[PDB]
Amino acid sequence: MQIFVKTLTGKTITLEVEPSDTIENVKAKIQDKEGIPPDQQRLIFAGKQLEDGRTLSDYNIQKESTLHLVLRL
Amino acid sequence: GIQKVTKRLHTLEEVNNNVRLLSEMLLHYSQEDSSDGDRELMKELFDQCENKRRTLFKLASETEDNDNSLGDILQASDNLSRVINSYKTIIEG
Repeated sequence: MQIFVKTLTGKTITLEVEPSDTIENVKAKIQDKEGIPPDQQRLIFAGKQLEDGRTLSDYNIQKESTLHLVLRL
Repeated sequence: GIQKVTKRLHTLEEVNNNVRLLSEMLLHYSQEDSSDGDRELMKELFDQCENKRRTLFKLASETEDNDNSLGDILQASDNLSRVINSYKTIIEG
């Protein structure tokens, strides 16, 4: 499955994940593209943040669904 | 003149962006129903919101009888404010 991750600055990174993929990897997956340590990421789908011990099927993320990435300075 | 038009729209995208992601979190925001990082983030998006709204004032303050530019600058600022007060309430309620 293919999802997106729009940030505030503008960068619209495009990812490859499994509907029931853990946010743990999702992040390191973004990390593998943009190089941003996970311990400094923040995903937001439907006005809500996405904890680590969960997946995508836990937040229900269709194919080609957009996620918001913000950085915790 | 060249890409100063983009560098512009680029700041606008950022403004509307937040105004978007903040009112999104407010919508799914309930007292008991919500986490610590969930809301706190909002309150953080909130801080950065007051700022850009402030920047939009600086770019305003540097415009002489210019069409759109101001209209567009003041418009975004206007949602920024709307969302700022919006947040104020929703969080306090």
